[PDB]
Amino acid sequence: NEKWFHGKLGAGDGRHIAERLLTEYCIETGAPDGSFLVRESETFVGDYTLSFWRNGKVQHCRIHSRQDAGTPKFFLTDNLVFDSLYDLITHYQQVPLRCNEFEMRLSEPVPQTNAHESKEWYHASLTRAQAEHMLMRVPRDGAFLVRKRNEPNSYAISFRAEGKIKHCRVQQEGQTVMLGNSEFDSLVDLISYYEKHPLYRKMKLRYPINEEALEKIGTAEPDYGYVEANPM
Repeated sequence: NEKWFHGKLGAGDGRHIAERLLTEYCIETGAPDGSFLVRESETFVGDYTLSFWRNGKVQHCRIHSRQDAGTPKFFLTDNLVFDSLYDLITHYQQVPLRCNEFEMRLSEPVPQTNAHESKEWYHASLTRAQAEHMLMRVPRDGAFLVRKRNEPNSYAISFRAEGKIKHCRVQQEGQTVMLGNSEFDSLVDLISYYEKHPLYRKMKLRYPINEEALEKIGTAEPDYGYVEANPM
């Protein structure tokens, strides 16, 4: 499901963010040479760049994108042309890339750590009091949100459990997120697990809260009523 596709990386700092992302994944996990990602190009409108690992250095290759006869054509060199980025990546995963100086096959994909950012339950800027206030407006067990904390790589799941509002501390520790001692690959994956399994005393993550969700359910400032999550 396009794990290696990162889209736009802020602005056209995108090259440096790619490099950072790759150095982080490759050094923490001990990834092989050829570990990569695809993102939008900084210099070439409508093209992409394939950024990959080479023993501490990262190589950038332009993936030219044509619309010829209303049929997208992604390619690295005029000689070999593809129909999808999946085919190109999957082909260069098997056949080695020719880059003049060296040759290299694409290895493992470097995944995004920030898919949570677009999710409805995610607030990049919400104090604990602001989470509590919004959670008081939803008198429902299972109502939740994920809020970013002031420190980098630190979050909280703020939820309504048995009428009270409690808070769980989540920590991004490199390429995984930690909830106490429980480890997940991402904040997204943690939330999916806790939508199916109880986060705190038989309470699952049921209703994601934001301003739109409040217009639907939500009331007008009612009920004036950190915690350990369930392991596994």
